[PDB]
Amino acid sequence: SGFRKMAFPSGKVEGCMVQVTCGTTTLNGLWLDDTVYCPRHVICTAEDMLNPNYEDLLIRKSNHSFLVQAGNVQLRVIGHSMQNCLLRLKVDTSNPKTPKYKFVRIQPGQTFSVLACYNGSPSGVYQCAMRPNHTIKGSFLNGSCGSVGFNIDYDCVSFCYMHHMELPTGVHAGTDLEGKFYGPFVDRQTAQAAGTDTTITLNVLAWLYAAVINGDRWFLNRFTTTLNDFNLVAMKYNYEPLTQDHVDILGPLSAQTGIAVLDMCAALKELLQNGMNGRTILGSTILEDEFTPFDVVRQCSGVTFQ
Amino acid sequence: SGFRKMAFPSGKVEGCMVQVTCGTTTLNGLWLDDTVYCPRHVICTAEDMLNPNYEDLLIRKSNHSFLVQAGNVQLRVIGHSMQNCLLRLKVDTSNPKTPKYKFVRIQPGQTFSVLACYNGSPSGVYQCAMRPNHTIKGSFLNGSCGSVGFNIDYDCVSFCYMHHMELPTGVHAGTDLEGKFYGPFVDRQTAQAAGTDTTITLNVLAWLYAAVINGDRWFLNRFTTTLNDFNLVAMKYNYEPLTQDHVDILGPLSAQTGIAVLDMCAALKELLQNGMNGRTILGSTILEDEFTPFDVVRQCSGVTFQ
Amino acid sequence: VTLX
Amino acid sequence: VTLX
Repeated sequence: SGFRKMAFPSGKVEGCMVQVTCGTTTLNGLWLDDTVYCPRHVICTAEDMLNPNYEDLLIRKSNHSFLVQAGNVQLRVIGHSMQNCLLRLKVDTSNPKTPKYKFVRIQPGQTFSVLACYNGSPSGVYQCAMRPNHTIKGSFLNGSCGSVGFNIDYDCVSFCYMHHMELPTGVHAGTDLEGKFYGPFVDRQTAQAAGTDTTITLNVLAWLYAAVINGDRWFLNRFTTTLNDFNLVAMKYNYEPLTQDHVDILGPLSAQTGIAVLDMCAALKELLQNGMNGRTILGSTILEDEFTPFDVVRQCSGVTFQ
Repeated sequence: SGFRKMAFPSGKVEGCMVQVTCGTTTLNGLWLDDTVYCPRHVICTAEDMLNPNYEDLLIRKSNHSFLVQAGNVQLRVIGHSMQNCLLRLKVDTSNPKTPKYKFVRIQPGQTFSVLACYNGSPSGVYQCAMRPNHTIKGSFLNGSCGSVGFNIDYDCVSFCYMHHMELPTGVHAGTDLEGKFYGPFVDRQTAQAAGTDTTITLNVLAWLYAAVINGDRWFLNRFTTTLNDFNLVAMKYNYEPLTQDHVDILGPLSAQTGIAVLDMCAALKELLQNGMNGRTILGSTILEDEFTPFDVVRQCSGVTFQ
Repeated sequence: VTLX
Repeated sequence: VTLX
């Protein structure tokens, strides 16, 4: 029993973290087979950042412009290329700790584990969701760029995020492992602001199922709702509209608990309109939106506490 | 910037997880050098659990009564002994992945990372505090026994917890790596109940410092308090009394922020008496008590956002 | 209690 | 923005 924000074991990713230095900038990179991946702004200086031209800044670098350090060992760079907002540095050595892996572009509302790293050395692991506004609420200090996000299924690591920067509201922005930003952000020091965010409705519902599976029914009611009527309530409380595809996704959790999705939606609508106040769900005072339906099935018993 | 419950990278511990089977019971053990450690109730059956006599149950086992599986490889047991509530099984092979390590007995209010494991295979990582009532609010399903808790400093792993059981309230109980339970619990199926819990005052204060370091001052006030006057408020809201040793511990955070401990205590006393209602601290609607002063210094900038 |  |  119990329910915790839970990260994936991090060892397969730890074995891939290196340090990349260009001039006076040092940050982390990811070493798979014979390539190291890192944020391209490693080639910039501070005044370069206001209005960088990477194609122009990069043509000015050689292979020996980049120092790659794996633990105590220096990796010699033997080629480099830009891919969108990352560099791919070819090194003379294949990482013998390369796990089975894929590069995935994660969708908003999905979760992943972040291994926060400094100077190529892992410092901690936590879980976070891709917000609908394409930011994450991470924990990052200077030198964390190049830290990665990932999910694991079986013994395959799906890398989905590489860290680049922090926005004025204290939230974080970065790219997939093809160097493409999540959201409308660019890698330069210019005014950029996270768009307005919303609550991930699908996740809130999944976590209410979590609560029922773990044995709590207090917030249920005898009502049902149409999808459309729920959505008028959703819009007023700044929740993402619920779709039939989201309803479908909740099928297996619905079946495990015998509670119809639209019945749980009515329950949610009641919680938004009347509050919880005083009461907790899974130890929480508020409605939680950072667990996916998949995160619930992963962690909960496949047997309901009836 | 940012502040997340953050676990230690888990790779050095993953390399130590094995599977231990006795009869029809399978659970996890911890493989350091040539010993595997696991919960002694691995030798029990269900009716053995009501009133087990381990010394008697154990004399009835041989070395070949225990099957230890490291990944796909079988480890042959060449000796066994009971230490309090654990077994120490000597195997014919030293774990080549043994990290530098210590066994530590953690104190209430301290935190550690738990690597949840099933069938010797790690499934996820999360952080939790040793509650004052000697339980933890973990996330554990059948087969999780033998999962461990640990902290890391430099490249040394300090193991502090091994999981054994769940109590009727859904909280979790276990031992240190010498097999000694945390709290008044025993490894048998009998009525046991977690004692009354309290809030970890030192942690709440540390996390209010966290909030100031990250740039938030809204809950501060112009008042101070005596230790003794704070404690009369503490007792009424079910908080641990604050001691001079706890005041001292907060010295470095106090100094980084220019806020006197007893000034932060006044701020806390005001939050308990008047609430936050409406407002958040570090994104939280409630007062958080699962971060130590050490957890704050680890994760926060050494420079305050003034 | 539940042994796990 | 803050590049990290």
